[PDB]
Amino acid sequence: VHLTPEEKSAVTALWGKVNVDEVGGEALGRLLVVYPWTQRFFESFGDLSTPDAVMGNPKVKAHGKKVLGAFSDGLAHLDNLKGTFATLSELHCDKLHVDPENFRLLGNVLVCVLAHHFGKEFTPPVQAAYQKVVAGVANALAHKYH
Amino acid sequence: VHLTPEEKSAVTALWGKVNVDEVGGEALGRLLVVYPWTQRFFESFGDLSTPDAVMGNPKVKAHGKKVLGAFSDGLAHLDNLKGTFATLSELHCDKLHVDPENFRLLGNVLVCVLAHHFGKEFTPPVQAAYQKVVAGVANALAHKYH
Amino acid sequence: MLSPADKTNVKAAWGKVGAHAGEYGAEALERMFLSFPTTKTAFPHFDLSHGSAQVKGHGKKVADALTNAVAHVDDMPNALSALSDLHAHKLRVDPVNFKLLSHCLLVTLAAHLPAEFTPAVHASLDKFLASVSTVLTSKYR
Amino acid sequence: MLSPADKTNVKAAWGKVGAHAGEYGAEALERMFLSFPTTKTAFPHFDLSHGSAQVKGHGKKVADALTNAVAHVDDMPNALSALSDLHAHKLRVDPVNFKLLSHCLLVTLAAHLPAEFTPAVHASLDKFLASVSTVLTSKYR
Ligand code: HEM
Ligand code: HEM
Ligand code: HEM
Ligand code: HEM
Repeated sequence: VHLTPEEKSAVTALWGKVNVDEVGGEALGRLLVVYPWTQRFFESFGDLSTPDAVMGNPKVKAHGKKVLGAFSDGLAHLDNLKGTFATLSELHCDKLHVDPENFRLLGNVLVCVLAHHFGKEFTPPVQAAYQKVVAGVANALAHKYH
Repeated sequence: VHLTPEEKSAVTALWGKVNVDEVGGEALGRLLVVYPWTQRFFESFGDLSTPDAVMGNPKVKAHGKKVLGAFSDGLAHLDNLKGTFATLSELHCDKLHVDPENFRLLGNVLVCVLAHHFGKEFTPPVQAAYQKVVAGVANALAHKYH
Repeated sequence: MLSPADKTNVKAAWGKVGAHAGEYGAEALERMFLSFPTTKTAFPHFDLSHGSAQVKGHGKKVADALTNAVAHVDDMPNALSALSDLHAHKLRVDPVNFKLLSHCLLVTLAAHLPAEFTPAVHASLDKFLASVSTVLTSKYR
Repeated sequence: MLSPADKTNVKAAWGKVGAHAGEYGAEALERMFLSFPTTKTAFPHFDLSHGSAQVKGHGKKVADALTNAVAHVDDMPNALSALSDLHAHKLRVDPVNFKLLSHCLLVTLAAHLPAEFTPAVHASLDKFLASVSTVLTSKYR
């Protein structure tokens, strides 16, 4: 993905203040609550039938740290997302059978968690830069599907 | 777009049998019929209130010939659609203000029209190859939007 | 919303399909899997090769359901109750796939019905298939 | 389908918005145009620069419409009847755009309602805006 220099600065600057663990768990829980069909991939995590149950599940919190940690590493390779995520792409297609639409929905949920957490600092230009990043990551995770 | 040499050959062999004049008018006409909101760009063309009026309209037929002739040129350069359609992309954005979703809809209508015209010869693998083509053309036509 | 004209057009087109309903359903799935490979992630237990028994069997079930929907066009939320339930609460296929399969059904019908696939009828089918998709996903959340 | 909890949730969140409704409408539009540039093709007559009165004006009208929908949440289709006719027959904006503005409205809310934007409320607001969208596109064909 091409970001302009000010876009890259904006993205890196906000991210330096993000607590991945916490953000990770919120983004994944909100996913599971707003779009409940995504719960199909996590039957083994326990009862996911209420918002409170989802948001306090330790297996959701943990997986959310894992997901956003990988995402974090990608921020460091914005010029080669495809390469960086190729092995994960193949896993998600061949082993996990996750529909790539889920990556898009997670990205938008993540944008709403950043806005919620950062308030007025999550300005329209900053949002726009993150929207490019989340689309690029979703396209990279989807690239090796066949 | 990445087609295999067996896909490319299947595409070109079928296209040689297409009367682009006929197909173009039918494709544009169906677009306006199946998806009525696309009529907004064609007010200058006259009456488009009923299916018969659309499918009979000479400006629709003439316009369809131009669009599909431009599509046909693009089949000679599958490896560089972006380049072939760069000027057209800018034109559709800056002058005509056409939402790129319309290119996708037109792509899908074209596939239906080919299936209708060719029947059993439009096999699943041939369709798969034309779906890649039409997506490629839509992305190339959207590339200069800003 | 389906107009009376839409209902007439669909009923006529589907009648012509008649006894080939199952064959057409299987063809549509095969078209879908080869054109839109992400859709295969919804069927990880299936044999998806051309002519597989699982695809042939699933295509007949799909087609039978559509035939029931045509017969209960004015009463689809009730006629498709068990299927809405199943997709929403067990299968949980992402909603975006319903438009992909709808396209593939339309392409298949086009390829088989030369005289009947007029622009008006194309429009009616597309509306009808979007209505069926809407009902099937109506209990997702 | 909105449940009573959903309705409750929307009435509360939208109430804390109150007099800023118009201001948020405008910021949502600006977020949409920067994030999803293809949406500018629907306002070719607008000055789309930061601070545009046209944008602020239109943001206020969108917001007032949503305010009306929340009030009439049990009967949105008759309540938004003039708008849905106007969108289907005059404006003719492509339907994917509704999903974009809705995401942007949610982002706007989240950025302004720290305390009220819980997962539950986020889920209800997403369903609410999807229902409005569905109403506004119900008469397109
Ligand atoms: C930002 C996009 C995402 C990234 C970077 C990501 C990354 C990862 C990583 C690093 C793993 C661990 C793989 C391993 O064990 O080697 C994983 C596993 C997994 N992901 Fe993805 N993920 C993403 C989105 C999604 C979402 C949207 C879904 C479905 C809703 C999903 C479903 C899963 C599942 C089911 C596993 C296996 C969990 C387990 O074995 O406990 N992922 N993901
Ligand atoms: C395969 C996709 C398409 C291609 C290759 C294409 C190509 C073309 C070409 C060659 C022209 C003439 C340019 C000139 O010399 O002025 C044109 C004009 C135009 N196109 Fe596209 N087009 C496509 C799709 C669409 C669709 C989907 C729409 C709208 C729904 C659209 C709307 C228009 C309009 C409104 C004009 C101007 C017509 C006039 O002169 O009044 N096009 N296009
Ligand atoms: C045309 C709209 C659709 C209809 C009418 C339809 C109908 C059906 C029917 C009748 C069944 C069999 C239920 C039974 O076991 O009795 C079924 C199952 C299933 N459907 Fe849907 N379906 C539709 C679309 C889709 C979509 C788009 C997908 C995802 C790509 C999908 C995925 C499945 C799966 C995975 C099963 C289970 C197959 C098995 O395990 O044997 N369906 N559907
Ligand atoms: C939450 C969903 C939306 C609502 C509630 C809404 C509501 C409204 C209202 C109240 C008006 C003013 C009608 C009048 O002034 O009499 C309007 C006009 C308009 N809308 Fe929609 N709208 C929505 C989404 C959209 C979207 C997604 C688009 C396309 C991106 C769009 C494009 C327009 C345009 C171009 C106008 C005319 C503006 C002008 O020339 O002043 N609207 N809408």
